[PDB]
Amino acid sequence: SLSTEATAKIVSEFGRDANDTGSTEVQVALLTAQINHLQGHFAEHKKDHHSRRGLLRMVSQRRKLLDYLKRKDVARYTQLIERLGLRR
Amino acid sequence: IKVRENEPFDVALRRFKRSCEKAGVLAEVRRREFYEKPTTERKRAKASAVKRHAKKLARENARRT
Amino acid sequence: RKQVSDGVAHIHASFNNTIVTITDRQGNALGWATAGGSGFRGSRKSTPFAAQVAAERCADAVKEYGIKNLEVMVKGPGPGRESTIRALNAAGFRITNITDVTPIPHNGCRPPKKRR
Amino acid sequence: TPEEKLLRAIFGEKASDVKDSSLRVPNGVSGTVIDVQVFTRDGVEKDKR
Amino acid sequence: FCRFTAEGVQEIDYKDIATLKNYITESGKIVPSRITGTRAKYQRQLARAIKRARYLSLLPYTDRH
Amino acid sequence: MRHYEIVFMVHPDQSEQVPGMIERYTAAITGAEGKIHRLEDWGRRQLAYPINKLHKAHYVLMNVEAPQEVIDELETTFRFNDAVIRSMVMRTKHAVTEAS
RNA sequence: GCUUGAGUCUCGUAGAGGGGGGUAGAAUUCCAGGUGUAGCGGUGAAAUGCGUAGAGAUCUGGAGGAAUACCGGUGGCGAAGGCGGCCCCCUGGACGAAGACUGACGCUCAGGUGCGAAAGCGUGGGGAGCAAACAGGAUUAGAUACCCUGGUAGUCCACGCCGUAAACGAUGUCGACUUGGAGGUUGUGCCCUUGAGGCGUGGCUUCCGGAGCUAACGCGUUAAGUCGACCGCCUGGGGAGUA
Repeated sequence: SLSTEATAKIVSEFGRDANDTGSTEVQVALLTAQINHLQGHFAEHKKDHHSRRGLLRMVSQRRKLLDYLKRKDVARYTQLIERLGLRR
Repeated sequence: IKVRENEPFDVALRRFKRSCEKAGVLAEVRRREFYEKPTTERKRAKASAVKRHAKKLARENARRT
Repeated sequence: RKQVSDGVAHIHASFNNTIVTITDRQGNALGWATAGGSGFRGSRKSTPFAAQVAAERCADAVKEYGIKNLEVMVKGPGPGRESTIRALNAAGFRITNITDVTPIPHNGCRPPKKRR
Repeated sequence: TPEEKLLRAIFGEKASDVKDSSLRVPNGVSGTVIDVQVFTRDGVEKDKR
Repeated sequence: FCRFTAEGVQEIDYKDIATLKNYITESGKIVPSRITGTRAKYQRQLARAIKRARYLSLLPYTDRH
Repeated sequence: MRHYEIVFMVHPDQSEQVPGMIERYTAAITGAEGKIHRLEDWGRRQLAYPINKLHKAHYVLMNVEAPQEVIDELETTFRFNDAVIRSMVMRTKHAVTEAS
């Protein structure tokens, strides 16, 4: 669900400001943190087929801004996945 | 459900019965459910109910005879 | 008998059957009569006139017990309920309270399919 | 009034039917209220007063 | 036209039944939204009040058994 | 932390040995970090419909701000108490103090 | 490199959206106990059957399996299909006031993957109501059809397979543009929200119509209208959407 208490901290760490959240290393880690906490949802009960398209949504979009950071700064791309760890 | 009225009646008088619900339970419990009717009749029914009001506004314009 | 003045006339009128039933204040059927037991086998089983004769066939030998002020709890909304309730009120009684105790659940199981 | 009815027909009882038509100091007086003696509803008592 | 769910701000709880005995019929039924004129949303919100009143025995399911 | 409007009814039998439990339950909220908004004991108000055995139960209201993991243990205790026959809670964010 | 495209974050909103489990009220069948009748069901009419080995009905109690009333709203969610009591755990999609940014990061798509009501089958539970196969009385020139009395697969839940439909406002998806109103449903900004109002801004959906199109009926801001992008399909019917 990506708690607000954690979102403002990720933007606090990765982002260089409290509110400069429209940048690459923010929207990716944010959506990655959604998955990282979403474990508890797609682990137990399992049969959430409608919630599957919700996953579809956020995971693919994440791979879209990474899809752009790759064409721009490969130094920060390998650095982003290196700090948090969102490739694997 | 239950009507009393001590003694100024001299009649069965099912007034409050029919004022509460009475038949509203029988109409749904006598025959089979039929998973389809709700959809059907909730829609068809109220659509026609709206038409009466629509009739109210469209019948007063001309009619000059 | 039984030393009772308050009786309970349970009336179950579904389709082709109308049963008047004065019971004890509990529900001890002290006597009843069907419109189909009073003759009229067939389409007449679904006729309020047979129903009023039923009201009478069930209004006799009840003041032998001693009922005057009685309850008329109907659990059968049929074609009578005038032809018969007003019949007990015509037999000489004073129905303290006319009741309609329809059991009301939030729609549960399924009843038979019919008339089609 | 038309737009106010039904409230005092369902909601409660004395939540609207009553209004305020108090009494005030006659023009020409500038002093201090001193003594006050009041009396209540015989048989069927008033409020807290 | 009522100062219940329009001017009466913030969800009407079922605790004060000195007003809910006006919404149910003296038996246990609910009064339609076309009778006591209230916006369908809050008639469902009052449906939440009456529902929990039926879960905490303040407003039964029906009068008697 | 979380708002739960705990309304419960016990037996008119426990109508006298429950105020002592009033001390129990809210003292446990004190021992679980939580503030109570409205501690009320109205009396043994007449119920709507008879609950299996007797009519007229003893209502007592709390409306307390406590963790959900605590009211979870709490409703368990209510449900596993010979006094309480019914006890339900509401959802967070909103709170009352009138209840009348 | 810059933004009117897409999208994210901050703060919020309503619900038959879904999955796993539990709970509440009451009821049909059946069982037992108190009472009692000679009839009950049903049909245009009749009848097999049941019953005096006391049925149907009435009162109280109980074990199973399954289904959610009034509120209900061509209303709501969704790709589609489909889906109504409530609560608990978790989560998504749709949308909006006022701003900060990456700066076209966007759309669609054969082979392919995934979803796929209902039903049939393999397996472990299962049986109240109903019901393929079948038996019986008849309307009839006959009944393996309409009715009725029983009853097995099934209906329900979980794991897989066939990967099928009127899976149809029959109208593919995305963006832009083109006079409105009565409505329904869900938010918000501004003004004396003093009150259930007024003026704008989005999604979904119905009806009456203009420009336009069409064989015509009619669709009509959710278009069968005007363009661009992407995909499947047709060349008379039958044969056959079959081997």
